[PDB]
Amino acid sequence: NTASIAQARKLVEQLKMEANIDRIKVSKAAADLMAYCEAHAKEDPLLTPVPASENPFR
Amino acid sequence: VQLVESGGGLVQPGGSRKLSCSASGFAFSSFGMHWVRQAPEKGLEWVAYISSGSGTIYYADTVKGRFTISRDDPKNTLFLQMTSLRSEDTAMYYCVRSIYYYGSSPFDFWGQGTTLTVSSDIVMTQATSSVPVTPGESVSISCRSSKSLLHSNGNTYLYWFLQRPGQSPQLLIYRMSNLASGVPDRFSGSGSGTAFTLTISRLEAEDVGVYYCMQHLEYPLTFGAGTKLEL
Amino acid sequence: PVLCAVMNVVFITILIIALIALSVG
Amino acid sequence: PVLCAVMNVVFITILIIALIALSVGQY
Amino acid sequence: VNYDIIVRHYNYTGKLNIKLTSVVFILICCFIILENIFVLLTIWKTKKFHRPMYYFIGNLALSDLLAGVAYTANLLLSGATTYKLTPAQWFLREGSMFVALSASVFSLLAIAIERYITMLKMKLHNGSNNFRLFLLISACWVISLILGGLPIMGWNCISALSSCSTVLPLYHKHYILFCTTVFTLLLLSIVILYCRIYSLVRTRSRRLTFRKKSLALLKTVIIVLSVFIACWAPLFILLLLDVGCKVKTCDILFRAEYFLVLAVLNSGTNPIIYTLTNKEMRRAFIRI
Amino acid sequence: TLSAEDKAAVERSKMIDRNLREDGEKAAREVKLLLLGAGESGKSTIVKQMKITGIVETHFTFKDLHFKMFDVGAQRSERKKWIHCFEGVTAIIFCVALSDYDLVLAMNRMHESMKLFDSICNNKWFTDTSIILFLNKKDLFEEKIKKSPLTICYPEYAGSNTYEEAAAYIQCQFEDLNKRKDTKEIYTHFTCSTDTKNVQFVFDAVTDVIIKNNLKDCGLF
Amino acid sequence: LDQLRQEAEQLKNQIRDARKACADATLSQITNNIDPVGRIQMRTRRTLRGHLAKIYAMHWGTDSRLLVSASQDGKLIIWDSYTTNKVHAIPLRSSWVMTCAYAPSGNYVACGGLDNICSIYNLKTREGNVRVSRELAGHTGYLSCCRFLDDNQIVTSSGDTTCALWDIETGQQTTTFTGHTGDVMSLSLAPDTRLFVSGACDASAKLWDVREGMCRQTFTGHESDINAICFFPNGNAFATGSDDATCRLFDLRADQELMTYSHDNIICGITSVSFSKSGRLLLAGYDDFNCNVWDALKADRAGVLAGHDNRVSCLGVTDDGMAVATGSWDSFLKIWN
Repeated sequence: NTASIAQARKLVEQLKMEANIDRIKVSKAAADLMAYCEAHAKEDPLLTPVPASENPFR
Repeated sequence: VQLVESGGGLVQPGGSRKLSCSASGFAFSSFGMHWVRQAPEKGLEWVAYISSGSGTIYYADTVKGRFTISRDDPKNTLFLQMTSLRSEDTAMYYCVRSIYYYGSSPFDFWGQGTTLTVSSDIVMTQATSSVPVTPGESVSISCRSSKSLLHSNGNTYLYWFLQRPGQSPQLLIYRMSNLASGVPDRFSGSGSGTAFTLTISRLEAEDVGVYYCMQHLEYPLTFGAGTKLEL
Repeated sequence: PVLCAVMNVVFITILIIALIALSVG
Repeated sequence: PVLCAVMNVVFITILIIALIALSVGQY
Repeated sequence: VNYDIIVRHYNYTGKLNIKLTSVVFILICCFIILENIFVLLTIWKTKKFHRPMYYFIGNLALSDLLAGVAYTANLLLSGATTYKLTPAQWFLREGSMFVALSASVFSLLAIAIERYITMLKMKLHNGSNNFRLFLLISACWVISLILGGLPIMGWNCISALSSCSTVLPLYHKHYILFCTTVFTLLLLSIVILYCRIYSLVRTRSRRLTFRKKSLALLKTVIIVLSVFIACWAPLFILLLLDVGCKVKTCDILFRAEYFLVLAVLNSGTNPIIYTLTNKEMRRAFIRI
Repeated sequence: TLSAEDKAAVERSKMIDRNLREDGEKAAREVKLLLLGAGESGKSTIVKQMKITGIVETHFTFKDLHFKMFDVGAQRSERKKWIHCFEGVTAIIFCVALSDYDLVLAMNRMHESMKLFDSICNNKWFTDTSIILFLNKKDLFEEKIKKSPLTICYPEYAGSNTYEEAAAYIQCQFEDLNKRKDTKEIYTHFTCSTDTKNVQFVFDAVTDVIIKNNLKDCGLF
Repeated sequence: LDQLRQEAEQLKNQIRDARKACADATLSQITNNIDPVGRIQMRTRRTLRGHLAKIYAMHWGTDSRLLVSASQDGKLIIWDSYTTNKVHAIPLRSSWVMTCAYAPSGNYVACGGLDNICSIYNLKTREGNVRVSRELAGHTGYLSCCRFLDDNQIVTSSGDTTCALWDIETGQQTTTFTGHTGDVMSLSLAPDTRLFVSGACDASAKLWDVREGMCRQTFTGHESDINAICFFPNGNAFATGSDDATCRLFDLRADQELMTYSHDNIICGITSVSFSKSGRLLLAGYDDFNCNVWDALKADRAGVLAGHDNRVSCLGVTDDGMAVATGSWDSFLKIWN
């Protein structure tokens, strides 16, 4: 019918838009994630326990 | 938002009188209510305070026993039953709205006042009762307290009020840095414990009046002597 | 809590019983 | 509240001390 | 106030001297203790940490545990060897046994009262009402301690010998009639409360009208009342015939150890009823 | 050690606690019912029986009980994604059209109702919440069985095609769809679009559920 | 028709081949010389009592002090987490609430649920009470999550298999994000608020563009529906919580799954995920009443925050990373660090 072709070509154009994306290597992406996790590790009051002097929840 | 008081007039010394303020335009049962009075040619002075739900009542030491504050929540009225009046007890009595939660702005709305004629604390000090103004400046007044208003919460319970000539006092700054809703960004507050400053920029009219610094660290809430600025 | 209130009541009660027991003893 | 609780604690301490005294001394 | 008074009191009763009953009684008693520990830890083992309707089975289990340990203390220290005890230790032992049994009966009354109040007010959602749990459990323990300490607080038989009970020599006779009167009042109150619970449930279920139990409640009520009467009322009639008959002619006494072990068997068989009838906690009781 | 403002903030917090407790005590003495059933099952008749998009809330009252019915059939989503919001209701009103035993969705509407009842009655959330099963369109079912046989829905049926025993057979099928019989009860009722005994039946079933809940509460059950 | 179906099949295979061609090494093979975070011990600093029914969502204020929590007793309560005071208690018109949101400026809260509308409450009024500023209607299914962009734009996600971007001032959708095939159960806004991801009941999270309305990327990999989703603080990775007892960390630029957080002991679904401030920790609330704290770079922990007596239905870290608040169906919010 008409709605079948409409839905099918909608999916087709959506996947055409989803397929033309620049992929970086997973190694570089994980390197960026670990670089962010190491650059901000000091400002993480849950990772490094904060002294009770400046802890607002005692 | 409206606060209209009634019950004024003239009373002979001794006896009794009942002041009543009818509230309209806000959730009256949620706001703690204050009575503050102002002598004819003097500054402001706190009188009484009843909480929301009437579960907490305070009075000034020069008033305790003689006066009685009470509120009628379904009628949206606040009462001040005053007995055994004195000649010093004459003033204009303002009704003051005040709500207390985290980040609230108490003392934000003030009534219009009713003239009443009769035929240990924290001392707040204003620098000088008059400041000269010439066109093209930015005035900055000070109010030195006699006790550290910096509580261990980080809040510094000092407020700044503006009373225009023939008007009701209006909240400017609550907790020494937070300017109230509806005032311009000209008014800025700063300072430390026992040292406070209200900074005005870009001189214009409509800021002419007496400026009062109130503390709110503990009861009784003591105002300052007031600081007039005119031109 | 309520268990602690009951515990305090039974403790003050047994103390009063011991007090009267010494008063007769 | 707190005043009634402090009064109850004081009364319990008084009863304990009176029992200790009646155990040490006699009637 | 030396040993001469307890010797002359035993001389006033004729229980003077100079058995396997002890070992079978301590067997029954340690059975009671172990099942009490079982039913008490089960409340702590499960998520019944708040459970305002519970803590009443817990109070019954606790007072039954105390009845067990008091019966061990009594049996190990009873007989002809009792004469080495001072009046203070004797009063302490007897008052411990009496406070244990009275706490059991009063906790049973507290359970019945909570059940009747829950049945009366329909109370669609569960109700905590911790203000009433305090009053009920505190009243239970306080009145039991008062009844157990009334002898040691002076009200006893050291002054006049004519008021001596031959079942308990140092005990005052009017105290025993008062205690058995309070026990009879508690019995009558418990039976009235459970019968009124059954009446309420029966009429409320009879008022309803649809095609697709109430008699299942009658089984529980009748077994509870049955074990309570059958294991407590012999002591009631025993002490009644003791106090209300002539002195030194009641030879059918002096075997009260069997009466005492059946009265503590009442307390011991209470928790098996109050955990087998309640299937919710029987689910928690997985295995031994 | 609190300031002048912190004490008033705590006082406001305690007034808020008080109003929350009052609202909880007010909302705890109200029966919460859940309407279910397929489309065109006649639940419009039931929500009209009171006579005092998204979810629809019907508040009606009776002889000292305030009921609240939650018609949820309006929204179409994964029922397993919001059905746990109703795990504390008192009962579950389930409407089934008796006249739909021969109609087909193009499958069989009675079989769809039976599948929905099987999915809801044995759900892990309503493991002890009883069901008030209404069987609407009894007169339409009368005429339909007077013309058309019941074998179209149940081929395994072997009884005589009359109203009473076939209605009993349908009720028996629905009650045999109940895997959990120790915990919950099914109060079946053959309602019509005419009489006002429906609210009486709902009151009676809710009262029985309250009695069973109290018996389970205070140990007896 | 058949040409379009075969084209979609070939294009899915092309997407899979492109996603495989960039997977040179996994995240375990590169975050192996990282010293572990050790044992993370958190204790309940606060316990916020006052809800009388199952708590379904919470959200921190941007000042890291004020909460908002929605439970199905019909109450939105705004806590002061430092002192446990209740600042406001908002009575909802419909007690079937499934989400809440605290505006980044603090002026507004929003909530919605089975009533399909997203009510927006104004907190800072002149008459001192909290009144309904807007009731955004237009969804045809239950509203599962909502987040504020600013005081005038809010993005919601419903069980209509669609998300929408509203204009609070007018009250009508300016953008409707369609493309899902199941109930959208949660969303999460980017730190720069230009993109957001949404996890639906079809085991796929989609990355949307707010200014355009198109679905940039689609991330598959879960075996069941996705109940929760949060962003890495970097803004170019996100974690999803599913009903198959599995958190997964997808990456936007690599366009594929990087790491799966699972444990053979865990068989219960995941109701809420949230990263820590630095992104090193991935907290996740479960159905087994617990809240495991995973290592986002090693995936080798179950550091339990066991304090609840029912399903942990919501959690979130503060903007300064100072605390973790978890709400559960036992009607208690606890605050951890």
